Amino acid sequence: MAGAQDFVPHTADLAELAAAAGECRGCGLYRDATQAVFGAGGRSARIMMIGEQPGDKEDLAGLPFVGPAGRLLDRALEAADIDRDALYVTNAVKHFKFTRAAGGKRRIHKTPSRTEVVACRPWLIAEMTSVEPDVVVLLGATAAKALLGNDFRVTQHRGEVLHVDDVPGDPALVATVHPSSLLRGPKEERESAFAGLVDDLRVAADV
Ligand SMILES: O=c1cc[nH]c(=O)[nH]1
Ligand code: SF4
Repeated sequence: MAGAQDFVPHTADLAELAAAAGECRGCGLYRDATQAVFGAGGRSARIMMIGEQPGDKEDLAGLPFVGPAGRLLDRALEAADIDRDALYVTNAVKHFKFTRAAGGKRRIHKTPSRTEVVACRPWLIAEMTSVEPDVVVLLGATAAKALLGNDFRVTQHRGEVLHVDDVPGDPALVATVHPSSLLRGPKEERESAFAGLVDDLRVAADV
């Protein structure tokens, strides 16, 4: 598949890239979503962070990581002494994939297929080309697999500094737990997992 490639313009300007993502039809996810959600921040960023996809909040705000997972993430960044205004924050897939359940308090996100990730990956390539980050934080399974391969296991490479040639700039790559995984479950387990997120964020910051 060609995917998003036909829709990515020959430019490194983020505002231009964001606009053209708004017209992307490189998989079927544009149809039900409200709008594309491009990355936030600037091309001076040293650290890029990539999540899975916009959720419910993000689909309507037009910005990444503005819901509960994003508030958790801010708490982690803060403890790692990282200013979020200095990052470029984005997602592997740029349109919200979702459903609704009866009695639901919100739209429930559905995991992008590997095919959708590969379809949308040209946007990530363009973002990386535009920003030239020194390090990329891969937030959770989908984002990590997008760069590291569909077989990659986030849980097994926590806190490791990774590199593949496959990527623009040969930044270091640090794969970590998705902040939404820390929202729920037993208290000791959340707190432990949170401490590891802070650690992995510091690994990325010290590259
Ligand atoms: O931006 C976001 C928000 C929630 N979950 C993600 O993966 N990315
Ligand atoms: S999800 Fe990515 S590839 Fe699919 S339509 Fe939206 S922007 Fe294009």
